[PDB]
Amino acid sequence: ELRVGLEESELWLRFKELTNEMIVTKNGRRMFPVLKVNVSGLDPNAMYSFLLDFVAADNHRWKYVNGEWVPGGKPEPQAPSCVYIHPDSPNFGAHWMKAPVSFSKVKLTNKLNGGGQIMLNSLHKYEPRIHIVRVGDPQRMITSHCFPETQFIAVTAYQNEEITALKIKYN
Ligand SMILES: Nc1cccc(OCc2ccccc2)c1
Repeated sequence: ELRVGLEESELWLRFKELTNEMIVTKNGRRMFPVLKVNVSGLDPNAMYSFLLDFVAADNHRWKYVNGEWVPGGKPEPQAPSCVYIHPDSPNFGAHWMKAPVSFSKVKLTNKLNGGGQIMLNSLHKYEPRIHIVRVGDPQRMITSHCFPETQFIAVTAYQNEEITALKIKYN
């Protein structure tokens, strides 16, 4: 069976218990923690690309009020479709399965300023999603995988000082 497992799930859960936050900037900011997954059950002989996108979690935005995240208003129109292609793509099943797949270079932004960045709306919640795309396939068969442990709110600045401290502790 195809199995995609989240790496460092206990680390993600430490951030999720606080409500995770990722900084967005004009020029784009890398994530901490980094999304990394282990993969088994691909065809080692076949070629695949790995894609990452971010799914909006809510029909509303969020606000940090008195140390609590609470619903913060109606949402902005959805961010444009942004897909990140894992730079090892395309590659053999054997390549993807031999070591965890790390999305360490993806950049989150709040301005369409190019550079293969992901545009996100500030104070909106997102959930990372990985797609495995088989190459040379007439059926164009693509598997998707959500990681609920990795949900976060996009912010221009950290709201929760416990998140600021965690980011420094573990990074
Ligand atoms: N791509 C793939 C390869 C081998 C087994 C496989 O499991 C069948 C399946 C699992 C989960 C959702 C839908 C279908 C999927």
